[PDB]
Amino acid sequence: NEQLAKQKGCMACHDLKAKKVGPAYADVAKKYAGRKDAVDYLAGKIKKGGSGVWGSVPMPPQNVTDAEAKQLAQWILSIK
Amino acid sequence: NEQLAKQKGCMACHDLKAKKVGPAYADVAKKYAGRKDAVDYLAGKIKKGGSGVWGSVPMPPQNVTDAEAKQLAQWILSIK
Ligand code: HEC
Ligand code: HEC
Repeated sequence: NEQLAKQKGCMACHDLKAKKVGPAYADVAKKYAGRKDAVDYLAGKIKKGGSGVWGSVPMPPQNVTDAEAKQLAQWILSIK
Repeated sequence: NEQLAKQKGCMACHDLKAKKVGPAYADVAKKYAGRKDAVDYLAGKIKKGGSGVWGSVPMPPQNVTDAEAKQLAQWILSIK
């Protein structure tokens, strides 16, 4: 039960629900940092959408310019 | 950049950081609901700890009785 889980400290490491459908950017950065074409790969996913890397729910194509997608990929790849 | 990501709606589906190291319980429930020995499997992971199912960071053995671990597994498996 929930307050049992709270009392035993479990919620220090677990949440009840993933609020968001997409991966946190820091996890995207971890998965791709140190890989050579990740800015092209990420920019393309942001602009055109994709599914199946993290789960079944897809990301729709996003209304960004090629420049904006590239900058967002670069930003995400800099996450510390 | 961050306010670019905010402005383009991205943060409706993504967070900057996964605050917590462990999977959200609703994702644990999804992964195991409809499987026959999941209460024994989960109770055992809660009590004894484990790693590698969701990632590298391990869950330490947790200070619960066998009864408490079973009840927590059952609770988690009921999550809607
Ligand atoms: C970190 C210091 C933890 C605390 C305290 C608790 N949990 Fe945990 N849990 C943690 C991690 C890093 C993981 C993933 C382990 C892995 O294999 O990658 C888990 C996992 C679970 C699970 C799923 C186990 C599985 O094999 O899928 C459950 C059901 C679970 N955790 C429950 C749970 C409970 C009830 C806790 C308090 C008694 C609890 N955890 C504490 C990290 C940590
Ligand atoms: C839901 C309605 C989304 C919004 C709006 C945006 N994102 Fe998204 N994103 C979403 C999902 C469900 C996923 C996982 C897709 C999968 O393959 O399982 C993603 C993924 C990303 C990624 C990683 C792509 C990869 O192949 O690993 C990035 C870099 C990303 N998303 C960024 C991003 C940006 C910058 C957004 C606003 C312009 C954005 N997403 C919106 C869901 C949704």
